[PDB]
Amino acid sequence: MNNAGDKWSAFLKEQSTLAQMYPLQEIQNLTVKLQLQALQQNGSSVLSEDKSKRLNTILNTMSTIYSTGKVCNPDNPQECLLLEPGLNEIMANSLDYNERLWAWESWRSEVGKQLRPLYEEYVVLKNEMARANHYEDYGDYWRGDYEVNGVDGYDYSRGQLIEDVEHTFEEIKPLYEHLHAYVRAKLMNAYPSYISPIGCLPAHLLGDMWGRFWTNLYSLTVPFGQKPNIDVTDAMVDQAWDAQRIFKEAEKFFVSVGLPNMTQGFWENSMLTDPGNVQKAVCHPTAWDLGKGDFRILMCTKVTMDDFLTAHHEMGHIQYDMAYAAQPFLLRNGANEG
Amino acid sequence: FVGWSTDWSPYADQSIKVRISLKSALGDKAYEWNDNEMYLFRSSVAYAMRQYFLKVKNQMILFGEEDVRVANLKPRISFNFFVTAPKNVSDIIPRTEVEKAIRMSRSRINDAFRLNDNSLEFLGIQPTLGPPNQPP
Amino acid sequence: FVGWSTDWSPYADQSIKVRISLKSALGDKAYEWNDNEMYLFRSSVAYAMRQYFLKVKNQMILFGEEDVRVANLKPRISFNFFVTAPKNVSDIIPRTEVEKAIRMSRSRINDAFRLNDNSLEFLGIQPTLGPPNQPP
Ligand SMILES: *[C@@H]1O[C@H](CO)[C@@H](O[C@@H]2O[C@H](CO)[C@@H](O[C@@H]3O[C@H](CO[C@H]4O[C@H](CO[C@H]5O[C@H](CO)[C@@H](O)[C@H](O)[C@@H]5O)[C@@H](O)[C@H](O[C@H]5O[C@H](CO)[C@@H](O)[C@H](O)[C@@H]5O)[C@@H]4O)[C@@H](O)[C@H](O[C@H]4O[C@H](CO)[C@@H](O)[C@H](O)[C@@H]4O)[C@@H]3O)[C@H](O)[C@H]2NC(C)=O)[C@H](O)[C@H]1NC(C)=O
Ligand SMILES: *[C@@H]1O[C@H](CO)[C@@H](O[C@@H]2O[C@H](CO)[C@@H](O[C@@H]3O[C@H](CO[C@H]4O[C@H](CO[C@H]5O[C@H](CO)[C@@H](O)[C@H](O)[C@@H]5O)[C@@H](O)[C@H](O[C@H]5O[C@H](CO)[C@@H](O)[C@H](O)[C@@H]5O)[C@@H]4O)[C@@H](O)[C@H](O[C@H]4O[C@H](CO)[C@@H](O)[C@H](O)[C@@H]4O)[C@@H]3O)[C@H](O)[C@H]2NC(C)=O)[C@H](O)[C@H]1NC(C)=O
Ligand SMILES: *[C@@H]1O[C@H](CO)[C@@H](O[C@@H]2O[C@H](CO)[C@@H](O)[C@H](O)[C@H]2NC(C)=O)[C@H](O)[C@H]1NC(C)=O
Ligand SMILES: *[C@@H]1O[C@H](CO)[C@@H](O)[C@H](O)[C@H]1NC(C)=O
Ligand SMILES: *[C@@H]1O[C@H](CO)[C@@H](O)[C@H](O)[C@H]1NC(C)=O
Ligand SMILES: *[C@H]1O[C@H](CO)[C@@H](O)[C@H](O)[C@H]1NC(C)=O
Ligand SMILES: *[C@H]1O[C@H](CO)[C@@H](O)[C@H](O)[C@H]1NC(C)=O
Repeated sequence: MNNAGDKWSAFLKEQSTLAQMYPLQEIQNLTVKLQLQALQQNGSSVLSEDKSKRLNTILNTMSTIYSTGKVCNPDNPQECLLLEPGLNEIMANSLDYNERLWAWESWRSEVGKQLRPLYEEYVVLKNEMARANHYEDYGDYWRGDYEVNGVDGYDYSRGQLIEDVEHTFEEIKPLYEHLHAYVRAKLMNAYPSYISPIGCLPAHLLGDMWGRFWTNLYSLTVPFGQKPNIDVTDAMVDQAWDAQRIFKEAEKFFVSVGLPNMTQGFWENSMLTDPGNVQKAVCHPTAWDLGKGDFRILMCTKVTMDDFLTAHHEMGHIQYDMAYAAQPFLLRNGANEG
Repeated sequence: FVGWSTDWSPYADQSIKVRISLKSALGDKAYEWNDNEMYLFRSSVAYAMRQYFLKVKNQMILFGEEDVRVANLKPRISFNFFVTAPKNVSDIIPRTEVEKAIRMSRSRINDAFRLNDNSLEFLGIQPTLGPPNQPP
Repeated sequence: FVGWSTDWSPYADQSIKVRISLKSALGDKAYEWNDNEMYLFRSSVAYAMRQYFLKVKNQMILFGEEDVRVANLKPRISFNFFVTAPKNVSDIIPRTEVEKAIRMSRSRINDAFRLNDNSLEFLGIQPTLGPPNQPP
């Protein structure tokens, strides 16, 4: 896989160098110009060798620091807790203010402090690269994914995204304020004398390590806990639903709206069930568009309603990939990243 | 109550509020409260903390002018300061110890700015006037 | 002269010698001169340097308690200090500027320690008593 990826990357880089022979100032075909833009972005190749090497080194260092981050008790440095196991359980299950505070502060003092100087250097280098690619800042380079030029009525400027996002969030704010007030009032009863009814929520009491999702807070904020939520896992078990018919049900659901059927080789090449301990494989449900009409799904599917919904999600990804098969390989992707 | 205030924090209980009245204690010939005066005030507070931790708890802690964090500065010269650990921001000295430290060395802080216990109010630390000794 | 003295240095001209007499100006009720007092003194000197560089040369220089280097401390409380650049030890502020800074803010340094111009001698900076205004 490393050899194949290296060969593909080298081919892409040399084709990017070759694509410079056609400037956009003379291309009049929209599709051809878009392919030229896709293959013409220098990216990290515009920096010097020393700068590129430093950027790759700092990126790899930050990734390794985040991956290997561990919180260790000073009394016994041998025993440490990693991020994915335990620490997330501490932040998502514990009801102790001090324990959650310790987990949060330890994670943000053992990883963030080691990342601050690397992040400063990363900011500077990314700014340098973006400016070398005729971009005002690296954030502008990121916003460029939504840029549309030369299409009447459909043009979109990179500076328009910020204003649109702020305008939309201003309309979202009324709902978020009420949700925040309800969550704060409900949390006052679980962490008394810590949640002020007039102030904000402490960062370590949001059910997750960073507060990105409030899902784990649900047990502390359920409106009517006496009424059980809609669960159909036991119903699937009673009807003996294996990890082979739920995909058929999802396919039937897709076809019910007029979307096409599944390909012949999709079921044969798929790994809809876990291969056990004999074969080692990853378990993140992913959709693969290999090309030439080869669409596959990888998923260690169990018998659960969440598994059913995830299968529907992956089948949606597969259908989206199948839809634009006739498009050029450079155009075989969604309209934007979202 | 729907909404939130951007001024409440779980560590806001440990803040001590200082109110300074330069032009009432001195009238004329009164210096202006620029950044150098704030630096001197933070140095005085750190000195008081050092004295308290040396003469009471018998611990040598190297406080500094960066360990006295100050916020909400206003033209009245009334702000909120809290003292943290010497090189560890996450640790805040509890307000009781800071109040004891201020009480111990309040005279020195008063003398550093030529203020007398009425133009330098710590809003929680009240001075003692002194017993009026009686004739025989 | 054969030999050498371990006390002469090419930058020793820029040192300013301070002599402090605590038990003469205060008699009793006089504090002891521990490390906290030295920290406060260095903070006061740095504050004076900041005030001089702000009110005369119109330059904002962030001096600190580590930029006032002190040597030859003795039980008389008489030492030699020199002020360097904020984060560059090789650069020493010339003694003339330090003397001007001390003259500008000598009253504040005197008040910080409850000394009056006779128990805090800078050995090179002499105070002015003031003209004796005459009746009509
Ligand atoms: C900079 O300053 C910051 C300060 O802001 C400082 O951070 C602190 O560092 C110390 C030292 O590491 C931390 O203390 C550790 O806390 C760990 C957290 O786990 C505990 O969290 C709760 C703490 O409550 C304590 O106090 C209450 C009141 O006295 C008491 O009731 C508790 O029992 C406890 O003693 C505690 O509730 C929590 O509870 C667990 O266990 C209960 C059953 O008892 C269970 O019901 C819970 O579900 C939960 O599982 C848990 O005990 C803690 O792990 C750690 O203890 C280990 O080490 C000590 C020795 O150090 C052993 O004695 C112990 O057995 C463990 O092996 C230790 O107590 C403190 O939490 C930090 N605070 C913050 C805010 O971060 C930084 O270190 C400073 N940095 C530098 C460089 O100086
Ligand atoms: C931390 O603080 C320290 C301070 O302690 C600071 O260090 C100083 O940094 C500055 C800036 O780099 C240094 O200044 C440089 O000095 C270089 C040394 O070469 C010169 O050395 C002699 C300097 O004498 C100067 O002043 C006298 C009196 O006014 C004057 O007569 C001289 O002409 C000169 O201006 C000088 O004698 C010497 O002479 C050479 O030329 C003569 C002919 O004129 C010849 O006969 C000699 O044989 C000899 O070849 C020479 O001139 C100097 O190179 C350098 O000048 C270059 O840059 C400046 C611009 O900056 C140009 O104008 C110039 O043309 C050169 O390109 C500059 O003058 C100073 O010496 C440091 N001092 C010490 C003690 O280290 C640190 O930088 C601080 N650090 C931080 C991070 O802030
Ligand atoms: C831009 O170029 C594309 C690619 O040539 C044009 O799309 C068609 O692509 C097929 C397959 O490559 C060709 O056989 C056709 O001749 C192309 N043209 C048509 C009209 O089908 C596309 O039309 C071009 N855009 C414009 C505006 O001419
Ligand atoms: C990419 O880099 C080349 C030189 O390395 C430069 O000429 C070109 O303008 C840059 N940008 C694009 C889009 O090719
Ligand atoms: C579509 O696929 C399902 C199973 O994948 C199959 O039962 C059905 O017959 C297919 N559709 C047609 C029209 O054959
Ligand atoms: C007031 O009383 C305190 C002790 O309660 C004492 O330390 C302080 O000096 C008194 N103030 C005077 C005597 O002026
Ligand atoms: C002594 O004279 C200087 C100016 O030469 C003056 O600044 C200082 O205040 C005088 N001392 C007094 C008036 O006590």
